[PDB]
Amino acid sequence: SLPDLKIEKLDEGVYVHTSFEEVNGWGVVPKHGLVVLVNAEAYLIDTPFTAKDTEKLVTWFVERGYKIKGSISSHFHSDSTGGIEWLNSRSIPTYASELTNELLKKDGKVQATNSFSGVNYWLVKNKIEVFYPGPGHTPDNVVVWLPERKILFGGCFIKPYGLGNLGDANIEAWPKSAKLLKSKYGKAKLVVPSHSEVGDASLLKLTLEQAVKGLNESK
Ligand SMILES: O=C(O)[C@H]1CS[C@@H]2CS[C@@H](CS)N12
Ligand SMILES: O=C(O)[C@H]1CS[C@@H]2CS[C@@H](CS)N12
Ligand SMILES: [Zn+2]
Ligand SMILES: [Zn+2]
Repeated sequence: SLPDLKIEKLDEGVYVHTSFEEVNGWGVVPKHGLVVLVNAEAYLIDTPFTAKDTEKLVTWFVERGYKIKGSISSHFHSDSTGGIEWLNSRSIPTYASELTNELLKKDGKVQATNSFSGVNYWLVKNKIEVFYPGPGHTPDNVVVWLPERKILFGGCFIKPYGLGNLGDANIEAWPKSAKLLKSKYGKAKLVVPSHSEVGDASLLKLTLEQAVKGLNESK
């Protein structure tokens, strides 16, 4: 059977949640997201694959005295949005970019209740920032920046050992978007990818290199 949901401290007021799903043609896929604590309030950065793991994640932090103020999804794939329907049914505010919500809608999936558009957005002013580097892994991928800890959640945009599933990717744009990502957050202390281990700012370098190499290889 599949591994249980994992919750691990990464830094002060910052936890990594890891959930697991069997995906056809991929085998068992790990997915990392974060839980960010601001005072006594918690923010989900990406939901687990399932409502079950989302519920478990929420209860773990609620049982420890944290109010769940919201979740934000970094792109539309279920690995980031799987728990939105369950969160909505609990009246926990869900966030996604306008484009992410359009893509959820187009696929007949439940949308987040709050949307944002533009290159930058503060989910929490001075604490949790959202940034759109451009198309890459998907047209809508965004990253999440924690300035106080210098932690960058790169999600499925960060792909140091190969680009992974290209079904919705924009291979033409990814090098440019990754370049933009590298400049803005080159000083990242920690970078958290969706499907591999936490690294440092070099993960931005490797992603850029992998993207460049993928576009060339496609020609
Ligand atoms: O709101 C929507 O876009 C569609 C897709 S998923 C969401 C909940 S059930 C369905 C209307 S019956 N509905
Ligand atoms: O993120 C990706 O590129 C691939 C690698 S593991 C998982 C299988 S399909 C896609 C959903 S985010 N994803
Ligand atoms: Zn994805
Ligand atoms: Zn992914």
